[PDB]
Amino acid sequence: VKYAKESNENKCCKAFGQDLRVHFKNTHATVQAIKKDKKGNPMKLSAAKKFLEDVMEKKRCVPFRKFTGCIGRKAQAKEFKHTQGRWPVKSCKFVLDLLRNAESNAEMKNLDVDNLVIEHIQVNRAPKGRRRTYRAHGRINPYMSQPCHIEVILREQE
RNA sequence: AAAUUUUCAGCAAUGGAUGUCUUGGCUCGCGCAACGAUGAAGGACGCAGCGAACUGCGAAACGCAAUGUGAAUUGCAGAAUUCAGUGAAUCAUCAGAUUUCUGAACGCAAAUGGCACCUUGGGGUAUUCUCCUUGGUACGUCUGUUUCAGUGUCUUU
Repeated sequence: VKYAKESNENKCCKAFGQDLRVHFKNTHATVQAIKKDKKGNPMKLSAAKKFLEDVMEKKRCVPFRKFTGCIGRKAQAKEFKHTQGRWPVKSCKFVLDLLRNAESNAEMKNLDVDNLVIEHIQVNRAPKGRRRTYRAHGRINPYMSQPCHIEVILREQE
């Protein structure tokens, strides 16, 4: 529902997550790992499934580039030339569920599921959730959720 | 050189400004005189075929009678008759009725459907018994009525 991009289609497919109950800043990190390989090329879908299942096992890890403060330094992030990293599990679930739906949309358009490539994943922030936290002295403080919107667009390579 | 930070643009997000609306407000002017012991205003509790509220109404309960208009109401249901009609309507009008429990509130009361007595008509060893049932019994005050009280002023049998 209003994507950011739009292959003349035929050769491309898309999926949208309207308002998921996950952390925005953690989904932002997963999505930046999925988007490209170690070279500048766009990453294959079979690779990004095989990645996100391994991040749930805590064997591969997600590098946190943008939102750093204060994430503990792990050896698995040497993979990305970057000291900080982390295994955001619930974030990997919703992104796997979206790519699962994005491959399902490709199966109607009849193209190779084996040759698919991630053209464009993006996370937007979503409207906030309201809750109450009670402070000493009778003060009341907001506690708030940050759900996010996830676009995915795929296509064939060659 | 990536990454990060900052800047500029494009697309997306977040947010509800600007613009255009408006059965509402505000102000001025002009008419009218109509609450209540024949129970007012206000309160409480109910009532719709399927409603919580808001409007309406009171066990006749989003209404009944009458009159006018003359075919709907509507979210769904049903009713179809109500269709050249002594008649559809969340219609208009409104002169006839209903109008629970309250409240000035009135038998005593009251965080109580509490506690009395009189009374009508009927229901079950009885004039005194219990029961259902109809309507009563507050305060002040005027005119009249009836019954009284006072070695108040007088006659007197």
